[PDB]
Amino acid sequence: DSSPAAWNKEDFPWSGKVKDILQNVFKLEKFRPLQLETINVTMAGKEVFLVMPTGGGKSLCYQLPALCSDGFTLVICPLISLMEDQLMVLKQLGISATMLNASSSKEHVKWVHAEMVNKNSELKLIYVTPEKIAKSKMFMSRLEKAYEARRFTRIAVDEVHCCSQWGHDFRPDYKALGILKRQFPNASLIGLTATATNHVLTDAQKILCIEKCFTFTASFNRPNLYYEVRQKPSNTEDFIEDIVKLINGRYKGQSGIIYCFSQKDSEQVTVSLQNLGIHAGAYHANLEPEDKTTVHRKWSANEIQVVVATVAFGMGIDKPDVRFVIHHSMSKSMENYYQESGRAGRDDMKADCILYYGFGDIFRISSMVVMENVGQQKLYEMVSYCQNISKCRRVLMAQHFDEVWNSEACNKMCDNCCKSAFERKNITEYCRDLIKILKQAEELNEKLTPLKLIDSWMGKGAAKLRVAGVVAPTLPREDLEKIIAHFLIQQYLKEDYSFTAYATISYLKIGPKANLLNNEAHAITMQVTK
Amino acid sequence: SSPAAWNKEDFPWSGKVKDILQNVFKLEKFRPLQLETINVTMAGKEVFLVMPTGGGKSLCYQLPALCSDGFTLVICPLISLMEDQLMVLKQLGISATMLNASSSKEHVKWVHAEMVNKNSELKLIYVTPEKIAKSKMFMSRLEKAYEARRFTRIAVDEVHCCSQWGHDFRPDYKALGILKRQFPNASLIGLTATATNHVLTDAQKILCIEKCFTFTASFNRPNLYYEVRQKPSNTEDFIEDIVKLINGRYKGQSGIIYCFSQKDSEQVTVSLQNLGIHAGAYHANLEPEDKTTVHRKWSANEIQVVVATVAFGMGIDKPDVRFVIHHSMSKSMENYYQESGRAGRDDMKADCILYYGFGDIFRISSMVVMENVGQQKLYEMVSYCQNISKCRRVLMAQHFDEVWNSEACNKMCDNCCKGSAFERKNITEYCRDLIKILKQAEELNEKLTPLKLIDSWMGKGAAKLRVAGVVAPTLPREDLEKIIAHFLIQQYLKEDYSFTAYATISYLKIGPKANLLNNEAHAITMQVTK
DNA sequence: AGCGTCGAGATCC
DNA sequence: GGTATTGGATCTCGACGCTCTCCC
DNA sequence: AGCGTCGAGATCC
DNA sequence: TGGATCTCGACGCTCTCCC
Ligand SMILES: [Zn+2]
Ligand SMILES: [Zn+2]
Repeated sequence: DSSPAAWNKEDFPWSGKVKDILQNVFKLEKFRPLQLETINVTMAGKEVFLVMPTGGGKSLCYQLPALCSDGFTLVICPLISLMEDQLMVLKQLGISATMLNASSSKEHVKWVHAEMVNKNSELKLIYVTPEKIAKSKMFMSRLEKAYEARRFTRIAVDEVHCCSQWGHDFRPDYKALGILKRQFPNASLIGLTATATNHVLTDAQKILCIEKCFTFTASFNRPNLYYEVRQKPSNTEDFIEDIVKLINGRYKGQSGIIYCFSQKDSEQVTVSLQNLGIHAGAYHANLEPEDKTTVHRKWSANEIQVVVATVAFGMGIDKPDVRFVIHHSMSKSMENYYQESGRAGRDDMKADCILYYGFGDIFRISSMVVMENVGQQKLYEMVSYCQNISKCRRVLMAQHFDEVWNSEACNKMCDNCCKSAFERKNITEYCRDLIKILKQAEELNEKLTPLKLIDSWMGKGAAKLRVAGVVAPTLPREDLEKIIAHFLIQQYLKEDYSFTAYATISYLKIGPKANLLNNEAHAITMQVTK
Repeated sequence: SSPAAWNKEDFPWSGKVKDILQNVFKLEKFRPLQLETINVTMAGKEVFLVMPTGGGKSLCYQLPALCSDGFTLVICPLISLMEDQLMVLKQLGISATMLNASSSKEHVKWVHAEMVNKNSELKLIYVTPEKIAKSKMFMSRLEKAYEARRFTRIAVDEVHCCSQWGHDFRPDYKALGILKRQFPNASLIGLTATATNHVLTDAQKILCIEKCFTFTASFNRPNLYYEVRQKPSNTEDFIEDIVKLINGRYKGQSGIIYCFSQKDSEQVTVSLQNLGIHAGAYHANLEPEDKTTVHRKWSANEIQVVVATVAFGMGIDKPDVRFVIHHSMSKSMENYYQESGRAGRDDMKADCILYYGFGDIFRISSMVVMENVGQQKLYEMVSYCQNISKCRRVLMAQHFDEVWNSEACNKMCDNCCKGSAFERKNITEYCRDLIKILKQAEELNEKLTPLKLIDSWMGKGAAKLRVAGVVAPTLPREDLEKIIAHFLIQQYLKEDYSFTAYATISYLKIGPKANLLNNEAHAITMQVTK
């Protein structure tokens, strides 16, 4: 509401008590960013929404005031697994916490009810799913009794973004949760989310029936992470060898994740690494749940060095010693790449995030996201991040997050910052040639895939598609691909999707801004290295 | 920028429209806004039509299908609505088909073959939004048909399903934008019975349309007679009033009695049957065969009265429903309008009679405690009930935000039929007495139900709950209940919900505006007759 | 656990 | 010398059945 | 319609 | 004057994840 900075203090009456617990129960010397501000706000009896990247320590901001308080804290969690994660951490720490779920043993629930009402119960955190609030009259009655007895005074709503349709995940159950603030007004409410917008947070505030809400957003920045973008090799076996050279080289004996675009990609990459002596395991949704759990367990135990995964991997990733995250293919958006890379270096020590940029991955992902209304837009933002050879990776991420950034805050931690040595290349004539090829194709009633267009540029492919006088520059194929990608994201070329029986395919067509080429003073410049 | 401009028949298609209408559909005239929507659609321009159920929505997209060359794609969330449209269209002889989740595989090949076929007589294809989202084959066949200029019309039923804030929310609808992106030259019509400004803007966003005509039909149904009656305290007396209605003015006429709860429907059905009425109970807990049998007996007029919860309402096309009686008030104005509007679909005169009971307020209030706006729409319904002067159509118009003329009702509601003859009564001292009773209860640590409050007011009930000097006025119990209801919806008294093992119950407590009584000049007035 | 209902048992006139 | 209901209403208590509520 | 191996098919030696 | 491996072309099931 006003500012998080006002709360980054320890002159509050409980502030000493906050600190005993921080160092004593939780055994942490210092507070992670925005943890102290959120905890102080909660202890002041003030509803707070905390947006914080996964692995930044969200759970602490509601777990610590629970031992600072008197009775128990009610946490609403959408999935049973997240509740199990928190419960495991808490049992290890020694805090008494319990969980109620849809099909829990009948007598576990009777015990939970008795503990809720109990006058001197040691139970400190109760985790429930949203239907326990929505549909269980007994649990609501016990919550009301506990509240009247001043043993229930804190509410934590995990995945608050689930209130809004505009959030990635939406749970209908969530539209009940407002009853909490209505039934227990003296209980302070905290909403926790990794990803949220102003619209999503305002929606959640509407659903939760909250009048005034502090809104604290943590920085995207992870200072220990080194961000790099490399050329994706044309040869798949050459790419696998480069990966093995990295793993046996910099990352010998170090755990890591390789993110892959497709399930077949994950399986093939895992097979290739296994045949080259790397202990790697594939993870994707089509795997059996037992197989998934086995792979996760072996990786966490370090029996498996590398987990080759799609976006399916992401269940409770708490591994702190992930030294490298490699993207075999680019993610579909800046959000996804940020979340996937951020699984590295949770221990706050140095870790590397290495991304492989390939021309064809753009169109794999574009055909893929054709159903998402903004899928092409976020994909093209990812593409622009990949195309950049001058700007700092942290600066681009900050633009993406609408976050205030300092140019010199990257501080040697990305590949562009460690290399001016670049120059500008005029590529207008390449655009005119490509448009000529496209026009020849459309007169012959031919649709051109990016491969057909680039081949016609290079003089290969079907002869009829070739244009007289069009000679490609003497550049590596990747340079021609980068030029075409720039024309695409700059809208001189556009994607035209076609739906066929087994697949969705991308064609390239004349873009909106191509008419600008009618004027010869028109110029198009791309940065290259010199 | 307004439909009246489109209320013409000088367009080139206007001849084809009217011939086809009178010939294929055998209807001489159009209901309001049908030709206008048809003209805008026929002008190849996406239009959103908000029109009440039973007003003839399906025709506005079915008629231009036969005016055009190839076929129209209709998007329908539920299979049942699709069956309804298919039976009407088959009876007329128009070839329309439906593809659904579990359709025969050979039905799918026949549908695909018809889609590609060049001279197919198929005019309307009904599919669910997942058919678009997940079927690569259906999209390929749609693209082939579209390129052949045989697929040029899209109808999206229940566009309000795009928004979470809509009455019904479907996640599948967020794929539907692909249609406009893949088939921009295909005209889109969106159909909905219920929508707000928020919902239409959300749906327009989701469907990726940046330009939309918006035609909203009037709520008004001139043939319907709207009445509100006092719900008798005695259940057997209430059943007698109903039998007097049914055997009297509605002898041999079909009708619906809407009930709050499923056993209420059951009790009322038993009572009507034992008194010689052919009545049938309808609620969600019935077996599907029972539902269809009851619907069939009612449609054949073998069952005169259908005693139903809100479950009845599926595809109600019975045109000769002469009376709809509300045994209990609906939970909202929206619901009461939809439930009453099933009467007089034949456009002949019909009656909507509502029975208002003090205890129904709290029955419904406890039921909707989980709905974030449930109490608010219930209280709006209550205010409609409390009114004894204003025209019912005016109250509905306020709910619908529709411009209305007071005298357009034309003797067609109970309040309009009594004509001033009303006056204002100052009831402030009653509020002070009730607040004293409430203060004594909260100091004695006692919770008061509305019945307990009325008993203390009347000098009955527990002696300890009574306040010295508080004597209730010599009025019928209904009048004290109405005074308390006025205090409640005016928020001088408030509901306090308590959750117990078997039920959620309402207490009455001092409301937010009670501090206003501190001014001694403060007055609270309720309208009465002289 | 709690509301709403209804006799028994007091008190009075 | 002492005086106030083989009754007739009335509080005024305390036990004692339901509770389970729409819609997908 | 599309990418990639793999036959078919040449002319030349 | 026969058949070489090296260019095409063909059309197959396609190659897209999980929220
Ligand atoms: Zn940098
Ligand atoms: Zn009227």
